Amino acid sequence: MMLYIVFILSVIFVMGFVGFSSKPSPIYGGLGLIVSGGVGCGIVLNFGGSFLGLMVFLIYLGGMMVVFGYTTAMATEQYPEIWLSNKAVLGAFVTGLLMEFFMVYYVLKDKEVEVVFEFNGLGDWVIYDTGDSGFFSEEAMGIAALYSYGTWLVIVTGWSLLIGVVVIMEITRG
Amino acid sequence: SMMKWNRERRRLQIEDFEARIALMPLLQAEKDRRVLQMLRENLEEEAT
Amino acid sequence: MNPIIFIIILLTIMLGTIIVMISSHWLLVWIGFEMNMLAIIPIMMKNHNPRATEASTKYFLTQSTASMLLMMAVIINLMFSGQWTVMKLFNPMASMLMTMALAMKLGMAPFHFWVPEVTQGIPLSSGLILLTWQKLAPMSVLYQIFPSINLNLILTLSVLSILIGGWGGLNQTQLRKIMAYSSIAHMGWMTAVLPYNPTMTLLNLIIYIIMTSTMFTMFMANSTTTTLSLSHTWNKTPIMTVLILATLLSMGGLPPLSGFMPKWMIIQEMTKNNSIILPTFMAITALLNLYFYMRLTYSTTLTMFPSTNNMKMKWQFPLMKKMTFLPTMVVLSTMMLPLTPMLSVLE
Amino acid sequence: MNLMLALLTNFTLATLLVIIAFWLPQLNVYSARLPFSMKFFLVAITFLLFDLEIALLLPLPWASQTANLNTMLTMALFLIILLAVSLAYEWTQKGLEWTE
Amino acid sequence: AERVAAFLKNVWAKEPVLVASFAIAGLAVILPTLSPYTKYSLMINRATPYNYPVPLRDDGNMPDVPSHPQDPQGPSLEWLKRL
Amino acid sequence: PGIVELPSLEDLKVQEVKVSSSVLKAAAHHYGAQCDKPNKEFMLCRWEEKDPRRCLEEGKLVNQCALEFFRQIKRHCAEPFTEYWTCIDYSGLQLFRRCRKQQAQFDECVLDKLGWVRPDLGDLSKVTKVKTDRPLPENPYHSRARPEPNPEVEGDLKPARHGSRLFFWTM
Amino acid sequence: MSMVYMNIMMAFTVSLVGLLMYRSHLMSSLLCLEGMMLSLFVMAALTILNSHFTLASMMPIILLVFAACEAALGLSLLVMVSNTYGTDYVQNLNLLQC
Amino acid sequence: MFMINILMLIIPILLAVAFLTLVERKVLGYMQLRKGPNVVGPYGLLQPIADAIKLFIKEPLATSSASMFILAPIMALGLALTMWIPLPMPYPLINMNLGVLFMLAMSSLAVYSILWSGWASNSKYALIGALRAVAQTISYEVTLAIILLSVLLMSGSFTLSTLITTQEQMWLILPAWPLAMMWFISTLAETNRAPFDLTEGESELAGPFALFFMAEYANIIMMNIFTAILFLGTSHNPHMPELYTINFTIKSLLLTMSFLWIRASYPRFRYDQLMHLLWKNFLPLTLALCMWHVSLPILTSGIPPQT
Ligand SMILES: CCCCCCCCCCCCO[C@@H]1O[C@H](CO)[C@@H](O[C@H]2O[C@H](CO)[C@@H](O)[C@H](O)[C@H]2O)[C@H](O)[C@H]1O
Ligand SMILES: CCCCCCCCCCCCO[C@@H]1O[C@H](CO)[C@@H](O[C@H]2O[C@H](CO)[C@@H](O)[C@H](O)[C@H]2O)[C@H](O)[C@H]1O
Ligand SMILES: CCCCCCCCCCCCO[C@@H]1O[C@H](CO)[C@@H](O[C@H]2O[C@H](CO)[C@@H](O)[C@H](O)[C@H]2O)[C@H](O)[C@H]1O
Ligand SMILES: N=C(N)NC(=N)NCCc1ccc(I)c(Cl)c1
Repeated sequence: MMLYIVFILSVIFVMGFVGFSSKPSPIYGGLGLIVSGGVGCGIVLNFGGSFLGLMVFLIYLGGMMVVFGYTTAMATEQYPEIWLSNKAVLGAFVTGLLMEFFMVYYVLKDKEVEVVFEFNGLGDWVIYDTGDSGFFSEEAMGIAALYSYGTWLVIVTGWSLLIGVVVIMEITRG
Repeated sequence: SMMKWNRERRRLQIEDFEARIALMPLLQAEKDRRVLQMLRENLEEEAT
Repeated sequence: MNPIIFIIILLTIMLGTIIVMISSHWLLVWIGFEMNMLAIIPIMMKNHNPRATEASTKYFLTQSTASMLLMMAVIINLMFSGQWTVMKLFNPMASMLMTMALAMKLGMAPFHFWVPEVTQGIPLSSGLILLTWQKLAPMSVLYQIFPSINLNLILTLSVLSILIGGWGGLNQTQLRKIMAYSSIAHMGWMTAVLPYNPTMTLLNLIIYIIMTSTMFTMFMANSTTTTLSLSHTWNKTPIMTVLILATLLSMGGLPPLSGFMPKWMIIQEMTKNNSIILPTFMAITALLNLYFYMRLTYSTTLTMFPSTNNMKMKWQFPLMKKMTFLPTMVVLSTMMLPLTPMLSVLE
Repeated sequence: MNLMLALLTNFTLATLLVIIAFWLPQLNVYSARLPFSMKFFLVAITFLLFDLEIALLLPLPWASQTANLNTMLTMALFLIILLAVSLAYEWTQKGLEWTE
Repeated sequence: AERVAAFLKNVWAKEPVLVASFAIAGLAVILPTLSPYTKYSLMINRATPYNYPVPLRDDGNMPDVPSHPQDPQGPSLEWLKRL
Repeated sequence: PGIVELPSLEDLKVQEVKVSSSVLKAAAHHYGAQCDKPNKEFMLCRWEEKDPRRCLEEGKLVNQCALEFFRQIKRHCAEPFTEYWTCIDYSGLQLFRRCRKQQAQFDECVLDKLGWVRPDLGDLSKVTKVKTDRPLPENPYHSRARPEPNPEVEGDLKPARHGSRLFFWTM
Repeated sequence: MSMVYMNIMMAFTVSLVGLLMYRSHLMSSLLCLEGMMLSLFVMAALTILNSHFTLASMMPIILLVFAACEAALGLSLLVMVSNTYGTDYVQNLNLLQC
Repeated sequence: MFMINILMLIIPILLAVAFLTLVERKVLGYMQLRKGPNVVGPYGLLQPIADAIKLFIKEPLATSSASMFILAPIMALGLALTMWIPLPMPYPLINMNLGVLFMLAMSSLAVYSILWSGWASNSKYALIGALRAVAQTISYEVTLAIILLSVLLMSGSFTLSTLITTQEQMWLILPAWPLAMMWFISTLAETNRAPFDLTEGESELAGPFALFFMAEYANIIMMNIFTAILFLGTSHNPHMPELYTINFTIKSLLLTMSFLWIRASYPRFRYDQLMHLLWKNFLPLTLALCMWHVSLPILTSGIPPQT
C-alpha cells in the first residue's frame, strides 16, 4: 500500500547500500550509490523536504557523483568487471540482502521488530504532524535563514570552500 | 519597470495575506472541533 | 609552497581548531574538524614523494572515518534530546560513537596504527603539528563530554595506549616513529585521569606539548631523523646533546624535571578516588618509555659514536635554522617542577 | 501520484523504444589509469567546488524576504566575492590553462 | 590621477570583459548605501503579514493600540500605497 | 498518568459555515471588518489558554457571527456577491486582481445597503486589543514547581589559608 | 523508534562495514565513505523535518557541502596515488610499514 | 485522464523533433543557396518518416558492459522527456513549487548518459572523447545555474508559472539582456551545438543512434522553450489560454530556428577556447551580475513577493 511508501523506499535504500558496500567494480558501485541517492531523495521528499530532496539530486548526484564517475573512468576503472563474478562480493551481497529481507519480513508480520533496538512497524505516517495551514514552506524559511541568522555559518563555510580550491591545487601540482 | 511591477505585486500579496488573516479565526474554530470530535470518536471505540 | 599560502594554510589549521574550542553547537564542532583536516593535508604532501602521499592518504581515511562516526553520534544525540548543545550526550550509543571517533582522531590504541606511519612519512615540521596542535581539538571535546563517557571504555583505551605506546617504541630506530609511539603512550595518561579530574588532563596535555615541541625542534635544527644521524650531534653541536639529554629524561618522568609533574599529579588524583591498582600499573608500564628514552641518551650524549671524515666540513658553518622558542621551551621542559602549584591556573 | 506516473511513463517508454530498436526482423539465415590528464581532473573538481557554492546561493530569492536585509545583503555579496576570489586564484596559478 | 586614467584606458583596451565585471561588482557593493530607496525594502518586507496578528488583552492603558482594524491607531500602509 | 478529558460529541455540535473557499475569500475583507470582535476574542482565548477544549464557547460565537454575516449578504446583496465569488472561483490561485470589476459591484452594494466599508491595505494585519471578562490563565503550561537554586555564595574573598597546601609547598 | 529509522541506521552500518572491510580499489572505499554521508543526510533531514526544527533545516545542506569538499580532497589523493603506481590499489600504500 | 495528458505531451514532442530535422535541413539549405529535402513528400514533408523507418530497420551494429550500453540511451531519452512535465504552456502538466530547481536537478543528470556510453564504448579513445564532452557540459552548467538564480531574484520564487506573472508588463530580456546573452550561448554549449559541437567535430578529426538523436533534439527544443519563458514571457489570459499557447509557440520556434541560423554562420571553437570563453569570460561577468542582481531589488525597493 501507498501508506508504506516511505518504508518501501527505505528498504530499497538499504539494498542499494548493500550493492556498493559489497564493493563490486567501482563502475557498478557508483551505480548503486546513484540509485540509493535517488531513493534517499524520495524518502526526504515524503517528509516535506522538497528543497532538501532536490539538493541531493542537484549536488550529490549531479555534482559529487558525476565527479566520482568522471574520476573512476579516468584513474580507476575503464572497463567494469562482470558484476558479482567475484566470490566475496557475491557472498557479501547475498549476506546483506538476506539480512534486509529477514528484517522486512518480521516488521511487516508483527508490525514491530527488535533488531538490537526496538522499532515500531505501524508505518511512518503515524508520527506525522496533524496541523499545517501556513502560507509558506517551513523548510524554505529555515534554509533562507542562513543569510540572517547564520552569518557565522556562512563565513566558515565560504572560507572552507576557498581553502578547498587552494588545497587541491597544492595537492595536485606535485 | 520591474521596480514598479514588483511593488504592486507586494501590495497584492499583502491584500491576499490579509484575506487569510480575516478567515483564520473561523478556520481555527473549525479545526479545534474537528480534532476534538475525532479524538472523542477514537475514545468510544477504545472503550469497546 | 608559496610563503603566503603556507601562512594561510597554517592559519586555517589553527582556525579549525579554534572553532572546535569556542563552539557550543555540535555542527560547528564537526565543521572545525573538517576545516582543520582539509588544511593539514597540504603540509603532509608538501615534499611530494610516494611516502608523503601514502601518509596523507592513510591520514585522510582515518580522519574522514572518525568524522563520519562523530556526525552519527551528533545525529543520534539530536534524535534523543532535540538539541545540538556541546555538552554531555543524551544517549549511551552516541557516547560510545563519539568516544571512539575521538579516540581514532587522537590515535589512541587500538586505533593507533596510523600515527607511526603518518608521522614517519611527513616532514619533521608537519609531524610537529600532527603530534601537538592536532591533539588540542579532540581533547577539548573530551573535556566537555566526559560526564557521559563510559568509564570502562575510556580507561580501557588509556591502558591499551600506555602498553602499546610503551612496547611499540622499544623496536624503533626512526626518530619520528619513536615520537609517534611516545605520543600514543602519553595520550593514555591524559585520558586515564579525565574521568576523575579534567584539569590534570589539561596539565598533562600542555606539558606534553612543550616537551614534544622541544624534541621536534632539536631534531629539526640538525635535520636528524634516525638514531644514527642523531648520534653525530656530539661532533657538531655538543650543547644540543645536553639539551636532548635533559629533555628526554624529562619525558621519562624523572624527578626533579618537569615531566615528573603530570605523572605525579595524575597518580594523586587517582589515589584520591581509591584507584590504586591502575595508577601503579600505569607508572610501572611507563618504565618502557624511559627505557627507549635512555637508549637515545646513550647514543647521543653519554657516549661518543663514530664519526665521518666529511663531518669536518660542517665545523666551519653555523646553525642557520630558526629554532624558534627553543631556549624557552627547553627550560620549561626541564625546570618547571618547583612551580607545580601553578597548575591551578588551569582550573 | 501524478509525478510518479509521469516519470514511470517517460522512462518506461524510453525502455520500450530501446527494446524494439535492438530487436527487429533481420531476414538472414546465416582498470589502469586512462592516459591520465591532470587538467581534466581539475576541471571536474573545480566544477564540484563551484557547484557547492551555488548550492549555498540558491536560497537567495527567499533570503531577500527577510527584515534583516543589512545582514543578508552583506553575506550574499561576501559569498559571491569569495567565489570570485577562488576563480582569481585558479586563474593566476595557471589553473585555467590548457597548454603543457 | 593621470596614472589612474592611463591604467584604466589600458585595461579597457586589453580586457574590457574584466573591466566590466569589476565595475558591475563595485556598483553592487556601493550603490545600496547611496540609494534613497534602500530603506523601503526593509519596510515593505516587515509590512508583509505572514502569521496571525495575535490580539492583546486590553488592560485599559493602551491608547496607542487599535480596538478595531479600521480604527486609526496602529501602523499605516499609506506610504506603501503611494509607492 | 491520568485521563485526557474530552468534551462530549454534543458539546462540539454547532451550525457550520458550509460555503467554499472562494466564497470565504470573496467575503474575507468585509468579514474581517464586521466580525472582528468575536473573532479576536476567540483568538485571544486560543493563544492564552493554549488548549482547544477551553475556547469552545468562543469558537461557537465565531460561527454564529459568520452565519449572521452571510445571512445579511444573502438578504441584500446575493446577486452581486455571487458574480464576485464566481469570478474568484474560476482562478486556480483565486486572485483578487482578476476580479476588480465584480469586486466593485459587490463593494458598492454592501456600502449602499449595509454601510459596510472595505478595510484598507494593512488594516486587517494590525495587532488590536480585546476586552475579555475571561480571567487570564495562571499556569497555562501546567508547570511544576521549579527546583530550588543551589545555595548562593557570598562573602569576602581572603587569601588561601597557608597557600596552595600542595604537598610540601609553603605558598 | 519509527520504522524508517531502522533501515536508515542499517544503511549507515552497511556502509561503515563496507568502509572498514577494504578490497583493492581505493575508489571503492571512497564510495562507502560517501554512502555513509548519504545515510547521515537522510537521517538528519528526517529528524529535522519531522520535529519541525525550522532553523536546523539548513544543517543537512551544510553537511552536504562540507562532505562534498572532503570527497573532493579524497579524490585528489586517489589520483596522486594512481599517478604513482598506475592503479588505485591500496596494497601499494605499504611503504610506511618500514 | 492524466495518462491521456502525459501522452498528449510525449507524442507531440517526438513528432516535433522528427520535423525539426526537416526544418533544420531546409533552413540550412536556403542559407546555403540550395533547397534541402524537397523530393520525399511535398516540400520534403515525408523525409523525417523515411529517415525514421530507415534507421530502425538498419542493422543494429562488442560493448564493454551490456547494462550500461542500454542504460545510457534510456537515461538520455527518459530524462529529456521529463524536463517537459513542469513547463507552463501556460498550465504545466505537473505544477511544481520548485519547478526551476527540478529542471536544474534533472538537467544535471543528463551528463551520465555521456559518461555511461563512453564507458560502454569499450574503446580507450571513445572514453576520452566522452570525458572531454562531460568537462564541457559541467563547465557551462555553472553559468546556467548562476544566471538562472540572478533572474529569479526578480521573479521571487522557483515556480515556473511565476515567471509569467513577473513578465506581465514587460519581458525580462529588457532588465536582463546581458544575462540573456550569456544564457543563450550557454544553452548552445550545453547542448553541444555549433559553434560548440566539438563531439562531432573532434570525432571526425540504427535505432540506438536514433534514440540519442531524439534526446538531443528534444533538449534543444526544450531549452529554447525555457529561454522563451525565462526572458520573453508571454501574457496569459485565463479565459483564452490558447492565445498564450500560440504566442509562446512562435517565440520558441523562432528561438529554435536561431539555433540553426547560428550553426550556418560561424566556424567551430577549439576545445581550449570554449573553456576560456566560460571560465575567463562568462563566469567573471556572471558572478559580477549575480552580485548586481542581488543588490538591485534591495536598492530600488523592487523585491518581488515570496508567493
Ligand atoms: C571579501 C569580503 C567582502 C564583503 C563584502 C560586503 C559588502 C557589503 C556592502 C553593503 C552592505 C550594506 O548595504 C546596505 O547599506 C545601507 C546603508 O545605508 C543599509 O541601510 C539601508 O537599509 C536599511 C534597512 O536595513 C535602512 O534602515 C536604511 O535606512 C537604509 O539606508 C542597507 O540595509 C544595506 O543593505
Ligand atoms: C558501532 C555501530 C555503528 C552503527 C550505529 C547504528 C545506529 C545506532 C542507533 C542507536 C539508537 C538507539 O539507542 C538506544 O535506543 C533505545 C530505545 O529506548 C534506548 O532505550 C533502551 O535502553 C534504555 C535503558 O535505560 C531504556 O530506554 C530502555 O531500557 C531501552 O529501550 C537506549 O538507551 C539507546 O541506547
Ligand atoms: C519505425 C517502424 C518501421 C516498421 C517497418 C517494418 C518492416 C519490417 C521488415 C524489415 C526488413 C529488414 O530487411 C533487412 O534488414 C536487415 C538489417 O540488419 C538487413 O541486414 C541483415 O541481413 C544481412 C544479410 O542480408 C546480414 O548480414 C545482417 O547481419 C542482417 O542485419 C537485411 O539486409 C535486410 O534485408
Ligand atoms: N541533422 C539533420 N537535421 N539532419 C539529419 N540527417 N538528421 C538525422 C536524421 C534523423 C534522425 C532521427 C530521426 I527519429 C529522424 Cl526523423 C531523422
